[PDB]
Amino acid sequence: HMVPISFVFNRFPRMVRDLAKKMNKEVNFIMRGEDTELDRTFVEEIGEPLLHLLRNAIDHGIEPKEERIAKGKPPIGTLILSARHEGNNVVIEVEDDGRGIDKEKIIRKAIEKGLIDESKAATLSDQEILNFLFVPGFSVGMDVVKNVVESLNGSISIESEKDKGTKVTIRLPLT
Amino acid sequence: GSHMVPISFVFNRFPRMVRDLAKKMNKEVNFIMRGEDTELDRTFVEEIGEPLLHLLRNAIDHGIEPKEERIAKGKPPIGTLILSARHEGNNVVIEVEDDGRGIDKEKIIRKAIEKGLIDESKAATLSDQEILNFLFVPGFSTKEKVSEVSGRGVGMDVVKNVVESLNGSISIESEKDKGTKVTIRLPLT
Ligand SMILES: Nc1ncnc2c1ncn2[C@@H]1O[C@H](COP(=O)(O)OP(=O)(O)CP(=O)(O)O)[C@@H](O)[C@H]1O
Ligand SMILES: Nc1ncnc2c1ncn2[C@@H]1O[C@H](COP(=O)(O)OP(=O)(O)O)[C@@H](O)[C@H]1O
Ligand SMILES: [Mg+2]
Repeated sequence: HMVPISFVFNRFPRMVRDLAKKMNKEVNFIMRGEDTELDRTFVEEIGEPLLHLLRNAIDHGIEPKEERIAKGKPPIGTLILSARHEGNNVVIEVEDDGRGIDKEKIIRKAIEKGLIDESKAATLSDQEILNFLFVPGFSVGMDVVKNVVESLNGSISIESEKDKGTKVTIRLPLT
Repeated sequence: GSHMVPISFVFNRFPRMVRDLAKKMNKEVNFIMRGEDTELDRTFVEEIGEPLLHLLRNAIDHGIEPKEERIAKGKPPIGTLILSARHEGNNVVIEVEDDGRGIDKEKIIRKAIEKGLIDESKAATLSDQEILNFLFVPGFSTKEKVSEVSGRGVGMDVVKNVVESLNGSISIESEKDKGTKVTIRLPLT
């Protein structure tokens, strides 16, 4: 019993538009693969997680116009929400060309939270740093996003580089 | 003085060792060492030798395929094994890379399912890193149980634990039939 992911994606253009206006951000929102089908029981559950990722992109990712110009970047930020099938799973991606997740900030927070000390933090790989955002209570919150995705028997990944932006990938079972 | 030494202090004995293991395992290997002058804490150098040997043996044994197998695959008859060290920020990064058969990801997934760590639906959504990370989970692999029969730690256990005792980190990257790359990051200190 599947339905097009458009049942999830449809309310986003409006919400992204309002969030950007409200945060004085200029964002061009692009949705791809809205016809991609997924279990209808996933529809309600996955909406909240995706909205949070979109909000993070507009809030923490896309920089104010003045800052983007200072970086030699396109004046308007780009936010892409896509869906597609990859074998036996539905792949959903949220990608922005914003400032990227501040990895030093994450390390500092992890240390203060008592999750690691200075010594071990110094050698963490970029991916190991980003994964701290998945720890329950670290942060709503990427930790809750990961938990909900997991409750759907899915998986989540994060990719982010300074000034390039951030891409969050969610994989849900194709059942 | 400074308690620092070029990593060559340990790298130096590998060329001959690799040459030997290569023939003892009946294989032809193109062994490349890079950045042997990279300096790091002497304690790290004295401790990292065991782990590196474990990774090199893994590459020659489980990775690089016999001449006959590589030709059948469409790869050069001789495999390549690269051991390098370099400075990166305030860390020293050591890599062991081969162009062998690669980690059997489907085998890991099937084992994870058999052990009940995940079901078929979840297995289908796992990312490459999540799959490979199972190699660092204690009590996972069956061979781990094999090596432990002799009262000794298995390769991944020894490598991971020795590295962590130095406050270092370790990651594994691998693609189907395209090889394996193990990266170790150690502090400068
Ligand atoms: N470079 C590489 N290429 C392909 N497979 C590799 C590899 N390094 C490790 N592996 C695989 O991962 C599994 C475990 O390696 P690990 O070093 O823990 O155990 P081991 O089976 O080699 C026995 P021991 O380490 O005690 O000799 C291996 O058995 C092999 O299948
Ligand atoms: N798209 C993004 N671009 C830049 N930074 C991000 C992005 N998404 C998340 N972050 C960073 O990761 C940290 C956590 O995100 P999250 O767990 O969602 O928490 P929150 O909105 O409550 O701070 C954030 O505090 C922010 O610094
Ligand atoms: Mg081994």
